[PDB]
Amino acid sequence: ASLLLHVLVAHKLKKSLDSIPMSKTIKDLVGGKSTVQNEILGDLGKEFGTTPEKPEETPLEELAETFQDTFSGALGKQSSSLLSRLISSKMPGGFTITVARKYLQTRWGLPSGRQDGVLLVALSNEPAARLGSEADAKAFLDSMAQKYASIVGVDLLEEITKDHKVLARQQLQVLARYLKMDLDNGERKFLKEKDTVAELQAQLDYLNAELGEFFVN
Amino acid sequence: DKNESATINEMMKHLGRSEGNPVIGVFQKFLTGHPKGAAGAWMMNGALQILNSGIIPGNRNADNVDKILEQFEYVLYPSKTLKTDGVRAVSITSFGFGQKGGQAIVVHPDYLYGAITEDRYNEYVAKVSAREKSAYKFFHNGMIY
Amino acid sequence: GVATSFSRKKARTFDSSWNWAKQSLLSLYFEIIHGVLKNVDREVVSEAINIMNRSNDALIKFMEYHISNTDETKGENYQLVKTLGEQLIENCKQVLDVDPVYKDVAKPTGPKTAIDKNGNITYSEEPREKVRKLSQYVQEMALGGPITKESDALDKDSTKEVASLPNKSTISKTVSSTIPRETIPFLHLRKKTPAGDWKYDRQLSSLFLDGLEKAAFNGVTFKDKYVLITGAGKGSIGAEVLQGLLQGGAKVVVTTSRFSKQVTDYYQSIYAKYGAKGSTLIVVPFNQGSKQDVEALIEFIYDTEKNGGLGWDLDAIIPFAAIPEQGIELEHIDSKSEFAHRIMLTNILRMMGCVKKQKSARGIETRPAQVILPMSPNHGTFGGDGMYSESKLSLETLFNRWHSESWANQLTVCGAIIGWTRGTGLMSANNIIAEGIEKMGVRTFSQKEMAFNLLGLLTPEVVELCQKSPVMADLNGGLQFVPELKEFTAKLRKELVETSEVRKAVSIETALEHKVVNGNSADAAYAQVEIQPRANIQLDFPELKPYKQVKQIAPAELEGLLDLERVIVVTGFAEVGPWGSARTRWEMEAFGEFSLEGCVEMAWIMGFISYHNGNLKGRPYTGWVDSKTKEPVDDKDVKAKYETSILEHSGIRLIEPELFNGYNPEKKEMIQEVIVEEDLEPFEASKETAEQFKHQHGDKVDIFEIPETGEYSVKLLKGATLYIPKALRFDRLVAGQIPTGWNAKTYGISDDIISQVDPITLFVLVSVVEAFIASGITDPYEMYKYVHVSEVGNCSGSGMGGVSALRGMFKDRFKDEPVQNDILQESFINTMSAWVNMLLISSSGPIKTPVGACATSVESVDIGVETILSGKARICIVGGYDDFQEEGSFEFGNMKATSNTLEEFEHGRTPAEMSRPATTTRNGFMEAQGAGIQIIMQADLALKMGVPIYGIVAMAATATDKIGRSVPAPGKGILTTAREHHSSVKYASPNLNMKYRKRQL
Amino acid sequence: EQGIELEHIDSKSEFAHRIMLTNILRMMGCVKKQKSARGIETRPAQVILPMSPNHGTFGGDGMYSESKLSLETLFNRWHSESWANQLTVCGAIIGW
Amino acid sequence: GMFKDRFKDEPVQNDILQESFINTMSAWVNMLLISSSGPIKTPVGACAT
Amino acid sequence: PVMADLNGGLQFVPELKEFTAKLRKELVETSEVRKAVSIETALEHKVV
Amino acid sequence: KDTYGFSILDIVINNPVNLTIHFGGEKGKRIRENYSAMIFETIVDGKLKTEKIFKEINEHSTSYTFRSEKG
Ligand SMILES: NC(=O)C1=CN([C@@H]2O[C@H](COP(=O)(O)OP(=O)(O)OC[C@H]3O[C@@H](n4cnc5c(N)ncnc54)[C@H](OP(=O)(O)O)[C@@H]3O)[C@@H](O)[C@H]2O)C=CC1
Repeated sequence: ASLLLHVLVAHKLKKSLDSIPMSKTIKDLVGGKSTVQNEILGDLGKEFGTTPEKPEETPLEELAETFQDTFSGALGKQSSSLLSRLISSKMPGGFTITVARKYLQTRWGLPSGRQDGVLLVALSNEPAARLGSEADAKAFLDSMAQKYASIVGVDLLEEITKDHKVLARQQLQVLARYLKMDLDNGERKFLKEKDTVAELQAQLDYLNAELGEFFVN
Repeated sequence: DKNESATINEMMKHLGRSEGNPVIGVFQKFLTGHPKGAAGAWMMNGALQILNSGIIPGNRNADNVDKILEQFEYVLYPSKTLKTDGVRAVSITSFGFGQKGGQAIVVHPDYLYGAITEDRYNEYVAKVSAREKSAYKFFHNGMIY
Repeated sequence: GVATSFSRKKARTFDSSWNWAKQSLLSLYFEIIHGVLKNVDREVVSEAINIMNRSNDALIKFMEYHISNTDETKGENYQLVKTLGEQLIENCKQVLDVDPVYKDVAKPTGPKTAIDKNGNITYSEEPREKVRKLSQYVQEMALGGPITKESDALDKDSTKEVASLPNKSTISKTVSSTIPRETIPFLHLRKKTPAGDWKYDRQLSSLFLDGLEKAAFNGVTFKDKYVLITGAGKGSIGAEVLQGLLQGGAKVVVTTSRFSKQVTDYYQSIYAKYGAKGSTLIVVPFNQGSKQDVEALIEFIYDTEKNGGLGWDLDAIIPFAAIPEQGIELEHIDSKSEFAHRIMLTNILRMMGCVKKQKSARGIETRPAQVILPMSPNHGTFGGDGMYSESKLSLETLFNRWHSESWANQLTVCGAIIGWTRGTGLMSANNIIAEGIEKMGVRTFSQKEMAFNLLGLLTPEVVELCQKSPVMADLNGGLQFVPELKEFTAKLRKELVETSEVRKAVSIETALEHKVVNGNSADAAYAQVEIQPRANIQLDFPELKPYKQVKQIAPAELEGLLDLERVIVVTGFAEVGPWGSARTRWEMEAFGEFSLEGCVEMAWIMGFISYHNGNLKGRPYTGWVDSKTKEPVDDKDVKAKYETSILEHSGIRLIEPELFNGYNPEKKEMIQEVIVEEDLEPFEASKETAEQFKHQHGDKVDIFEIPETGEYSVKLLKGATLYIPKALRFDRLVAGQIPTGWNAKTYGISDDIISQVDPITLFVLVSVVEAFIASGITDPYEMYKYVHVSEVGNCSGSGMGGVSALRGMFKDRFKDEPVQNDILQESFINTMSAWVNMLLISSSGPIKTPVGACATSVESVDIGVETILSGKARICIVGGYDDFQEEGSFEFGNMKATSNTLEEFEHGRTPAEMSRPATTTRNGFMEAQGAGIQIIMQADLALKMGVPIYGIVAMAATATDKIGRSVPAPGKGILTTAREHHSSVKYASPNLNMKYRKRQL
Repeated sequence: EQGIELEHIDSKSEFAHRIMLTNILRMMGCVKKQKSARGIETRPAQVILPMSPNHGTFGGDGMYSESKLSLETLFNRWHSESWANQLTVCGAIIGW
Repeated sequence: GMFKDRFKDEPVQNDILQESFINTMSAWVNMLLISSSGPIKTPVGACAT
Repeated sequence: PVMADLNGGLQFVPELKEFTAKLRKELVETSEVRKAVSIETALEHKVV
Repeated sequence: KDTYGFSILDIVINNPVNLTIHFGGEKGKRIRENYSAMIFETIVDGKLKTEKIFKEINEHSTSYTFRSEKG
């Protein structure tokens, strides 16, 4: 909770993760600009839910103390939006956050909960413009996995058929386009049907809650 | 809301009202909404209707006036139309972005016609009356065609 | 019907009683001056007591200034206000630091069914003969009558009656001894005999009636009483019990089922009239036939303010709510009666069953809650009740179960047996037989009387008596002593039904004989000719008083003292807002409804009706004609045809997309940059455009020429950037808009200009033209017969002003839409004042343009008065205007300036309820549209022109606040207009005296 | 229903209000629509309602007391509604 | 920032409308400097301002 | 209508609830106090 | 609890600002006459005068409040 709070404050102030000490408070960081102060509360009321009684005055070393009791190992709501918009504007084409998790695990040896923190260190040090090359993305991610290790303290043949199975997968679409057959009509009828199942459960479990399970059964 | 009530109470208190003469606070943005260019003019057309008629209209959404606003004993907050026998002067206070505040005050027109003389007033009355009839004819014709 | 309606954010508490007594007293002030209310009225006595219930130290100082300032010489009503007023200043100083009091004043009425000779039935509530009080209603209820045989200064002087209000009545002739021996009263409490039945007890009922007498003389107090009451709709007992709870200081939850704006403006009007000092009022929406709302409301009452609840307790619970069942018999007992068994019985048991689990948790066993069950005397005795009888009978079992179960400490039952209350939704269907049922000796009660009889069950004599044993109040006028109540019911009806027909069909025949013996045309000259009104829309210039009457207002030394060249004067004014012009806005503002001359202007504004001259279907016509169907509409019928649609589409409402160029608030278009991952399909393009794609994308895009057609073929390769549209559901859904159909074409603006100019200038040209119409200027060149050309200013700017022509330049060039080539011209703030000088006025005065960004128009008056007093202008336009568009609305939303709209639906607010200044739960403003100008002028030249002088702008100022880092934060910079020095306040300055300034002059 | 008091009145007592009261009314309400169709008005059906003497007097009956009390209203409604020819009520008050 | 950089959905400030007015360049002269309460009448002339 | 009241006089006892629990608590306690006394004199009898 | 209508544990655990005793049914009435028995004698020069500690608790009082700023 200290690792997530330090990033989301440093984003809203648009400063580095070292230029803000956590011994200070939210009020002494802004300057007086009360538009920013409501933005700091709203990003943290969404992310953790449990908001303390004096957030704006208490130092940030004491607020990660409070947030730790009700936060463990999640991504969240506010944090998952800032890290997908990070890839959708600063990372190259075909390089999604799925590729940004395959790279941190295979080369650097980082499981799922660790590399959720590597992306948070990469959020406050985001590039000024889009990375152009495919390897310059990997040079960016190698550079941030060691700036994450300075916070935590941890030292660190099938491609011959993927370019083949691309060809069979792209040949399959052009035959299906030729036959004018819809390969997704199964799923669209499926996905618009779990809506009506869950809607009936919303209606049906309303009546076992109103009338009771003894009455209805 | 807190600032406007506070400013009005402070000026009235400093100048020496009587205790027990609160200014009645009309609100117009309940019905039209707040424009930002047109804001002070809609308050300015409203004042010259409250002056001539003597009707004090009412904020018809003030379901509950705020509890903080009781410490301003020199204001009042109505919620219904209150037709009086004479409004002598109306205040018009507009606060803007960029710390642009400002007030006006609008006296009744019958205080102009005390500095006038009876030759002048009678002569003026006839001219205005002729203009009033003529203007009326013009407005109806244009409206219709 | 079982579907839930309660929520925690849909409560409305009412707590500003410290201001509805300064309002209600000043509302009584002018209704005595102008002659609305006179000395006879008992409502002024009723309005006296609702101010004596709310007496603070600040309120008498309000009253003392308004009575000491009125001048008795001018009128006879001016003497009247000071007589009542000093009598009520007398009374409030004694009831100060005294708990408030419920005392119903008004005349107790009776029934009257009168049948006209034409055969029409009419029920009229008539003031009774010998019962003119509630102190006389008490002595009637203690006498009984004939059938129970087994064992003031008011209408003649308000000011004397107003004097008798603080004084408590001192008696000794006890009304317990006024009861005749071997005669049951009409209002008797009961007692369970050890045989097991409930029989009439003398001493229990005598303790009820004696305290009920003191409730009429002195009155009840309910301070610190916490009450639940459901089923409190308009025109029922629960609304008249509510008025007696709020008047005495109770703290009351009231739950409504049809939650609206109409309902919440009614519950505001109740608290703005009756709610005493310290009382409070909550309206929550509700369902009582829902199990999950009786659970969720009793939680929300006892739960603490830290978690959103009330933190209250409860000392009375009154579950009155019922639905109508009629025509429903035992074979037609169905789901409607089965939904209503649950409202009236087996969710009343879950209100009494769930307040005990709220007192079990909190350990509260020394504060009972008196339950007040409404019972009935007729269990099966009427016809098809449905299951009304079954529900009522079940409630009677509770009296025994208080002795036998474990909830005797948290709840105490107090069953009331309410008699004939007529008017309420159960027993209002038969008022025509109520007069005949009283012929026996049975008594019927109006609603303020069974308000009075149920509020005698909360007095501290009977509140203590409930806490020993259960209390059964039988409040029938002897309606259990009539044999065959059903047979006598249909007997009285079938007489009054037949007499209503047999006197009708006989009178219809002797009028058919009369037109046969004497014919039709002999009596055709005996009918009359009526007249329907036409609409005569006036300009409403100020009514001028004679010169004798005028100088009685102004001081006498002002004549010749005061230079009229340097007095500024508003000569005209006009505007365009969400309610049309300045005339149809005042009818909605002052009155809340349109006139006949306002339904005609609001239909001519929005283009509904439309003047036709010539021939309609051969015959000539001149009048208003629907512009849709070209078929005639009379001014008597402009209302009922169009009052619905004008109130639908005018004012603050949902944002309508046709007005704002396809802008849907729910679907706000945005483009996101993607990268292509493989190459796209070749699309064919022209020569110049495909050379533009190549200079952009460089080595990524691929252009090749097609040999026959001569137009190129463009292929994208892997690594190019696309912009795919997405759409964002946006929150801000509501804005106050110029009414739907406001065309600038209907005022006379050509298509040469509308197609060329910005929409905000169409708001201005209509507001400048109409402002000379209010000024008597019919030709704008009449200003030059008196003034020079280079002495007519135009000082009138906007806040943003041209938002529609900034997205022509930042957003519609980038999209490469067909845009004008001179959009930058039409986007400035000083170009809406160019078309006022290009299409109108042709003057050469100052054109100093203001910008204030929300205060553009008071600044504009300031620049105006400063311009005229130096003689640079002798006339100048002043005003301000602004346009509403998509992008400005989104950007006020990110600043948290305008209010969210989906938060407001969650509170149950309606669009005509979301702009609320000075409110406890205000949340932001409501961004609107339109213009408004004024034409100011010297006061010297306004007399020489002959123009309507509407005002005197004595002052105009602007002021800047202080150091900060926040621009939208307001400040007190304009507090420096009251700046004067108070070092020497000893002796009067001669300079402020006016006779001194006259002598110097 | 036993051990069930006013704060523990729940769906078990609400299922049983319907057995003992407001479906007894639909037996007496549906034999009359079978004699309405067939025109039978010279052959009544004596209804035998089981009543109780103890309406609230025991401890936690649940809603047993409420159901029983409601049945007593039928005696009056035989005089006042339109089903006096098809049904005749005969309320028994069974003791211990 | 408001007509073109929201539509592109770039990262923009949340108070750009504040900083776009013509009477807000004279706000930072009273917020960072002079702390006075005199008139703040703002002109627009579009070439003759 | 016919109302048959078939109680043996069970509407003539005052406080039917109070007299109900009075008869039970005597017969419950006598069922215990005659039980736990007899279980001890058999535990004494196997000690002496 | 049984004589004065407050629990001393709740006073120590979460320190209240005000505490209104309520005087409800039989238990409440029983509690109130325990407040009405607060008279102290001093055998005045051969007399006996009792002054009630709680002033306003009479036979009509439905409550009484203990007040404090902090706790
Ligand atoms: N009036 C009489 O003659 C007598 C009446 N009684 C009883 O006294 C009470 C008097 O009511 P009265 O005011 O006369 O009748 P009304 O029908 O006027 O009032 C009952 C209120 O219940 C509310 N309500 C209706 N349906 C529901 C629901 N499903 N859920 C929640 N609330 C609902 C209604 O107003 P809204 O939804 O707006 O709140 C309604 O006004 C009734 O219970 C009646 O049985 C007893 C003896 C005599």
